[PDB]
Amino acid sequence: GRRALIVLAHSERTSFNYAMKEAAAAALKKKGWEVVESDLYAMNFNPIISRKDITGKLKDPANFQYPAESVLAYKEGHLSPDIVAEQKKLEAADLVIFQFPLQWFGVPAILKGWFERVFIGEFAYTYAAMYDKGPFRSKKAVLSITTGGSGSMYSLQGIHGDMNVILWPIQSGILHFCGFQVLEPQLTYSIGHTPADARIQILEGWKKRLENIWDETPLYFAPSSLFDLNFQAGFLMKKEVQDEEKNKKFGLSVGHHLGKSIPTDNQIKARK
Amino acid sequence: MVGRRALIVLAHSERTSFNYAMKEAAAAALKKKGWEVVESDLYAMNFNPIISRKDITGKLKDPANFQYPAESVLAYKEGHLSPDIVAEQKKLEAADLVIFQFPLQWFGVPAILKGWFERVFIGEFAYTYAAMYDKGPFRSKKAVLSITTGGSGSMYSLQGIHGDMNVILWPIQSGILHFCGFQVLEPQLTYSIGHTPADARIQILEGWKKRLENIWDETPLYFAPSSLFDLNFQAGFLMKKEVQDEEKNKKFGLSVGHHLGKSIPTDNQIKARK
Ligand SMILES: Cc1cc2nc3c(=O)[nH]c(=O)nc-3n(C[C@H](O)[C@H](O)[C@H](O)COP(=O)(O)OP(=O)(O)OC[C@H]3O[C@@H](n4cnc5c(N)ncnc54)[C@H](O)[C@@H]3O)c2cc1C
Ligand SMILES: Cc1cc2nc3c(=O)[nH]c(=O)nc-3n(C[C@H](O)[C@H](O)[C@H](O)COP(=O)(O)OP(=O)(O)OC[C@H]3O[C@@H](n4cnc5c(N)ncnc54)[C@H](O)[C@@H]3O)c2cc1C
Repeated sequence: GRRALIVLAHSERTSFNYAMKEAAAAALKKKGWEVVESDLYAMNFNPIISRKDITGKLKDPANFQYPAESVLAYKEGHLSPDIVAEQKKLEAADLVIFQFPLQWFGVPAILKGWFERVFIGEFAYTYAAMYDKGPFRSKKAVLSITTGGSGSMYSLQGIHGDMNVILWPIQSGILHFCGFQVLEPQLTYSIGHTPADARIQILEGWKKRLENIWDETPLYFAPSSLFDLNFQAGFLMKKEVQDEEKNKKFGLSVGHHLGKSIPTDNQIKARK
Repeated sequence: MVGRRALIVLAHSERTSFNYAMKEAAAAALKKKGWEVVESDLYAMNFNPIISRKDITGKLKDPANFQYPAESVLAYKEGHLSPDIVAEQKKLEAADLVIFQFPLQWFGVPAILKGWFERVFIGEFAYTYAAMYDKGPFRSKKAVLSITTGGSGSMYSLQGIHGDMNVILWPIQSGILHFCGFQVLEPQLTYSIGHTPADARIQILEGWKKRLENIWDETPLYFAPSSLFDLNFQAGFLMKKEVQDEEKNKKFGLSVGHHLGKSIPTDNQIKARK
């Protein structure tokens, strides 16, 4: 009796992105999951943060500050109802799947805005509850991404550079920041040169994976306990941990590379 | 630098914001040195950040299987792009220097600016598969990010909780700007602006204005040149074997994205080297 939310960011029902979403819904239902959807284009979701996101009375309409105002509105219950409806789907969900095409080395604008409007302070993060101590630490998230370019272009030696660096801002900075356990991304390269028969196998592989998704070991991020979590220490790594890491050849993660070598496929493969 | 044109793109809804103050400072300083300055204030324009069919005003090649990249390109060549897009494209064509002023939001650009990239940077106009990176169409132009953050600089140091800022900037500076040919200059990073006392804020504006007086003479950031790579589908756009052999013995990689499994050159995306 577990709940999945699927967030889709593609305008076209004829797209492979849409096929992947449908495959995911079908596979999860068959294993007895409840499945909810946020198909952002079909919903005409508004991706722009603004004053209109607060329906009540602004604390300071002369010097409007979205982070402070949005948080008050969350606590006092005057957030725009489109936001609240999305927040409730998240609260209920155990597993969150994000299905989208890579666009300009990141998430589509409409999905970026969903994060901006929905992941409000106090709901999705606090100063005290970041990263592995975040509110969504009981939940799991996975990115399912399609690219036009081939895998070689995003290898260590490819023209675009390491895919692991491209995913880091999203998987660390958005998902893990709010507490999500992040699973290995589903990467579908060069979808535009892939014939129908192959596409069907890929969907079959996706469906097969989703049968056991909940058992998978997540990606590694540096635990928050390695850091001094307060304003005076500057949220720096503890001195003792610095001393223990001095002599190692590899860094901890893509973002915590510490000037050394980045552990291989830190953002693509779990250590297991 | 007289005779030269700057475009300033702003992504902030509030005229009372420090972001807006930074834009105004930039406009003032550039005009005083005789630049022509054009603005795209995306919130003031109510810019539509969502790609759709309505971006093509003519006839779709294939309405049954709609694919934005193919359709947008045809529309660019045949001249039936939505005119809001074209007006932005014309500002870009004319501009020598592009400044992007925005607050960091979820470790990147605001959605409204992300959409501007998606709607404006159309194939053939801003990139081709033959003209990528340093061979791209905008290779005569310079771009600079000016970013404000809520969190402090320590949080984005090598040992900070959020991790190296260099990694955060890479997808934007390499993947969007340099991909289209821009020479990318050192970013202007303004940390913890909300907890900065007034007198410091004033110095920051003054420093920004002083920098802009000689911005055109600055050395750009280092990205691996395209000439290190076999640019064709059979080679897989991999680095040439000979270049791999020359790099085998070095301790540092080439860039954040081209770290090659080794150490990342210090402040690759924050500081230029000469
Ligand atoms: C603004 C923008 C920026 C971009 N930036 C990048 C970038 O930075 N990097 C990059 O690599 N790419 C980039 N791209 C390319 C983009 O990532 C691809 O267009 C995307 O991955 C394509 O997937 P799709 O779902 O749109 O498939 P489509 O091309 O829309 O569909 C593929 C085919 O699969 C078929 N299909 C659908 N369902 C099934 C099924 N069940 N069985 C069999 N066949 C089926 C469809 O009918 C169609 O023929 C960008 C594109 C845009 C528009
Ligand atoms: C959705 C969202 C996501 C975010 N994600 C992140 C994140 O990932 N990382 C992060 O670090 N931060 C993040 N933030 C915080 C964000 O980066 C800051 O709120 C923003 O950078 C502050 O800039 P501002 O221009 O809005 O500040 P404001 O609060 O508008 O301005 C700061 C101060 O400058 C004063 N000021 C205005 N004009 C002048 C002037 N002319 N001279 C002097 N002082 C002046 C203002 O009155 C105020 O005191 C996020 C915020 C949002 C809304």
